[PDB]
Amino acid sequence: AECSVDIQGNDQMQFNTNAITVDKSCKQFTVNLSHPGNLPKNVMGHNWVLSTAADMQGVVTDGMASGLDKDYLKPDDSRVIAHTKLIGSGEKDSVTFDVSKLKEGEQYMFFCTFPGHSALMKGTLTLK
Ligand SMILES: [Zn+2]
Repeated sequence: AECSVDIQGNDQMQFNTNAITVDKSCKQFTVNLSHPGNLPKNVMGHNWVLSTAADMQGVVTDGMASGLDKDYLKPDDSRVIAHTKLIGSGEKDSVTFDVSKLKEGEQYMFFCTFPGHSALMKGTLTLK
């Protein structure tokens, strides 16, 4: 929609989009995450995490190492540009970040860091 996107994470470990475009005129960009379904956070948790395509693996490995209680994200990880909390079904969370944190010609990825989900739950984010 205008400088924002609503995205869903379901019980089959799927996001309903796999490509996000952010227009350079946006001062800010907002992602609104929801989780349709019935499974709880500890079985099917999903968060929306954004980093460069280069940093994603490091973010995923260290996130797995943080624990459920840490939302499977390394606290104050410098490589995460923006992220929601980890949510279960029926829950909701949003994040607004400044678009100046992204630069032209850099590849970005969004993904879920919940153990085992990033292999299937990821997509690209692009500044146009
Ligand atoms: Zn997930």
